[PDB]
Order: sequence, then C-alpha cells, then structure tokens
Amino acid sequence: RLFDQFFGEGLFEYDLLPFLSSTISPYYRQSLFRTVLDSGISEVRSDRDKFVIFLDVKHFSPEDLTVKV
Amino acid sequence: RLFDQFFGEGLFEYDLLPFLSSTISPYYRQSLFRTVLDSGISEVRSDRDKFVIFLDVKHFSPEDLTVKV
Amino acid sequence: RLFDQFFGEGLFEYDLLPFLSSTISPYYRQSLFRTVLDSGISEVRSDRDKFVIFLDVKHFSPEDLTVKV
Amino acid sequence: RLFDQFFGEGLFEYDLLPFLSSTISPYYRQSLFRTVLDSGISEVRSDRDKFVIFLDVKHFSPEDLTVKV
Amino acid sequence: RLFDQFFGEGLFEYDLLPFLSSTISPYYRQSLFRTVLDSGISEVRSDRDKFVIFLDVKHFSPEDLTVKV
Amino acid sequence: RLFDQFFGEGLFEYDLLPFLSSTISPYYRQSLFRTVLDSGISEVRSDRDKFVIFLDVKHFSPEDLTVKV
Repeated sequence: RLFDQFFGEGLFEYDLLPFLSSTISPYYRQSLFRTVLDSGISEVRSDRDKFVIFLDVKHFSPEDLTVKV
Repeated sequence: RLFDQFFGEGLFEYDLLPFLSSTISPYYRQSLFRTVLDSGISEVRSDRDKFVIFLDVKHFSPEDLTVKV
Repeated sequence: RLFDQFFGEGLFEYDLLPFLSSTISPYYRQSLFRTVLDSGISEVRSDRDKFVIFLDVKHFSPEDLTVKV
Repeated sequence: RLFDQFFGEGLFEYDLLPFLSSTISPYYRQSLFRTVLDSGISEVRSDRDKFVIFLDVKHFSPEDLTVKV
Repeated sequence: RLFDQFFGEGLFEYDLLPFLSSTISPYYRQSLFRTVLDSGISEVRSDRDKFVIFLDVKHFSPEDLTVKV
Repeated sequence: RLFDQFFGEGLFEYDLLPFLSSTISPYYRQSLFRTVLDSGISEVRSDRDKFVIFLDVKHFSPEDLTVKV
C-alpha cells in the first residue's frame, strides 16, 4: 500500500439484547467547503494573486440547561 | 494499491434482539461546497486573480433545554 | 488500484429479531454545490479573474427542547 | 482499476423477523447544483472573468421539541 | 477500468419475515440544477464573461414536534 | 471500460413473507434543470457573455408534527 489518504468518521452503535431501553443518538453532520485534489503531475504557475477568506460569525446562544435524575 | 483517496462517513446501527426498546437516531446531513478534482496531468497558469469567500453567519439559537429521568 | 476517489456516506441500520421495538431514524440529506472533475490532461490559462462567494446566513433557531424518560 | 470516482450514499435498512415493531425511517434528499465533468483532454483559456455566488439564507426555525418515553 | 464516474444513491429496504410490523419509509427526492459533461477533447475560449448565481432563501419553518412512546 | 458516467438512484424494497404488515413507502421525485452533454470534439468560443441564475425561494412550512406509539 503506497500513497493513499483514508478518512474514517461516523457513528457506530451496537445493541445486542435490549429488554427495556431507550437509545437517543441524534447525528447532526455539517460539512462546509471541502477540496480534495488528486493528480499524477501538478504544475501551478501564479502571479500576484489575492486569496481572501472572511469569517464573520456572531454566534449567539445563551445556555440555561439543567439535567436531573 | 497506489494513490487513492477514501472518505468513510455515515451511521452504522445494529439491533439484534430488541424485546422492548425505542431507538431514536435521526440523521441530519448537510454538505456545502465540495470540490473533487482528478487529473493525470494538471497545468494551471494564472495572473493577478482575486479569490474572495465571505461568511456572514448571524447564528441565533439560545438554549434552555432540560433532560430528566 | 491506481488513482481513484471513493466517498462513502449514508445510513446502515440492521434489525434481526424485533419483538417489541420502535426504530425512529429519519434521514435528512442536503447537498449544496458539488463539483467533480476528471481529466486525462488539464491545462487552464487564466487572466485577472474575480471569484466571489457570499454567504449571508441569518440562521434563527432558538431551542427549548426537553427529553423525559 | 485506474482513475475513477465513486460516490456511495443512501439508506440501507434490514429487518429479518419483526414480530411487533414500527420502523419509521423517512428519507428526505435535496441535491442542489451538481457539476460533474469528464474529459480526455481539457484545455480552458480565460480572460478577466467574474464568477459570483450569492447565498442569502434567512433560515428561521425555532425549536420547542420534546421526547417522552 | 479507466476513467469513469459512479454515483450511488437511493434507498435499500429489506423485510424477510414480517409477522406484525409497520414500515414507514417515505422517500422525498429533489434534484436541482445538475450538469454532467463528457468529451474526448474539450477546448473552451472565453472573454470577460460574467457568471452570477443568486440564492435568496427565506426558509420559514418553526418546529414544535413531539415524539411519544 | 473507458470513460463513462453512471448515476444510480431510486428505491429498492423487498418483502419475502409478509404475514401481517403495512409497508408505506411513498416515492416523491422532482428533477429540475438537468443538462447532459456528450461530444467527441467540443470547441466553444465565447465573448463577453452574461449568465444569470436567480433563486428567490420563500419556502414557508411551519411544522407541528407528532409521532406516537
């Protein structure tokens, strides 16, 4: 096995003999910009470029949670 | 196995003998811009380009959750 | 196996002997811009281009959930 | 197996002996802009282009869910 | 197997011996702009073009769901 | 197998011995603009074009669902 890229992700849940149970496993997935390149020969020639990435994130999420048993 | 790219994602749930159970596993998936390139020979010649990516995200989500047993 | 790209995604659910059970596994999938390129020979010649990507996302979703058992 | 692109997606549900069960697995799928290119020889020559992508998303979805057992 | 593109999607449901069961698996599919190109030789020559994509999405969907068992 | 594009989609449901069951699997399919091109030789020559795609989507769909068992 020569050059290669392997990404392993996800959820692996196993239940063998549930007599009385309640498994609650929501799976939220959000994948933003993803760039995957593969080439035998790659030759890139550039000039006075400009690459700009702007991240304005006003994340607003106050928390007042509570867990009881 | 030479050059190659493998992405592994998802959900893997197994139930073998549920007598009384309630599996709740919602699977939400959201994949934004995804660029996958493959080439034998890649030759790119550029000039004074401009690449701009603008992310204004006013995420508003207050939380008042509560879990009881 | 030479150059190649493999993407593995999805949901894999197995139930073997459900006597009394309730599997609730909604699968929501949303795939935005996806660009997949394949070429033997790729030669790109550019000039003073302009690439702009604008993401205004006023995500509004307050949460007041509660889970009971 | 030389150059090739494989995308694997979907839902895989198996039920072998349901005596009393209720599988609820809705499958919502939404695929936006998808561009797939294949070429033996690709030669692209450009000039001062302008590529613009504008994403105004006022996602409004407050949540007041509750799960009981 | 040389250059080739394979997309695998859909739903795969199997029921072998349902004695008393209720499988509810709606399959909603919505595929927007999809561009698939194939060429032996591709030569594109451009000038000061303008490509514009405008996404105004006022998604309005408050949620007040509830799941009981 | 040289260059070729394969798209696999749909629903695959199997029932082998239903004694008392109710499979509810609606299949809603909506395919918007789809462009598929094939050519031996493709030569495109352009000028200061303008390509515009406008997506005004006031999706209005509040949800008050509830699932019981």
